[PDB]
Amino acid sequence: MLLGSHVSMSGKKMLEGSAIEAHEYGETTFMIYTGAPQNTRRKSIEDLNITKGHEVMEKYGLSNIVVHAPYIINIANTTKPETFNLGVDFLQQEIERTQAIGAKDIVLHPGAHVGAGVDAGINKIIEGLNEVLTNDNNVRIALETMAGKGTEIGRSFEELARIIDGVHNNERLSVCFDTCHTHDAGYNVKEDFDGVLNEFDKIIGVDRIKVVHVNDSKNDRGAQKDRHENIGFGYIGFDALNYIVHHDSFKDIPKILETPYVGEDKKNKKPPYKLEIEMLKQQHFDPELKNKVMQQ
Ligand SMILES: [Fe+3]
Ligand SMILES: [Fe+3]
Ligand SMILES: [Zn+2]
Repeated sequence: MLLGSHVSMSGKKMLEGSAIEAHEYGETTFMIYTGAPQNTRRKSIEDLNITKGHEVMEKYGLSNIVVHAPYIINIANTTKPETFNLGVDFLQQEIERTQAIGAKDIVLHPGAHVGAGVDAGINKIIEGLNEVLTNDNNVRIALETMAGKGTEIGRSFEELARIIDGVHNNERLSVCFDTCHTHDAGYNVKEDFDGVLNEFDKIIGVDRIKVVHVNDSKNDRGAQKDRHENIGFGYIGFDALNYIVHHDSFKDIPKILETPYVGEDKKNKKPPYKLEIEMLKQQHFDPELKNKVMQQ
């Protein structure tokens, strides 16, 4: 079972710390940002501490790890050229970092059209990806399914297919399927997950899903709000998320929790991943999970 979470990529230990943390939570894979998720500031490849990170991954049975690009990348931005240019430059550097880390995919939010409209934004993403994937290398960009909050592009499989169709080196594209995002966009992942996969197979191809993000939602189907919830405590629920986690279509695809920390206040937030993974491995919902996460 290839199941883990977002983990830290910080401090002196960098990737070694990621691997230690993933093992702490009983993971077999994990996802990192290559630095702060909120910016493009990054340490040198040497300071990512990759050789030691790989040694700890080998010791603890961690494989198939994932990189996520910072959430501030917006290569759909048609009216702020410094933002577009920074996104292109950053992603070229991220591909080099990711090759060194040994992840197959960089998860990328396609972007936000910020009032220029979907057509202009998709054309801009295509332009940016054509700049980024010009260089040869096998790391893929995994376009994330998005909730459709604000001016996000990627709320439908059709929007993702338009980007894939426009990019020249489109073999270097994959998809990251996020259960919260697809639910919030309106896909019936709770009660018709196989129907959602069949729609995905028609439009894109399920073989292109190279990362799965496993998140419940604080909102009902179609709400377009993108507020993650702990596994089984939201509007998708345990049975549906457990079904997705164990689904044969995803057997050799890393599954990554991005669920919220639990705490009595923001100074006491604790990670839920260890207990969520235990629950998913047992295939039995634990109503006490939030109470127990706070007690860790
Ligand atoms: Fe994301
Ligand atoms: Fe996600
Ligand atoms: Zn989200």
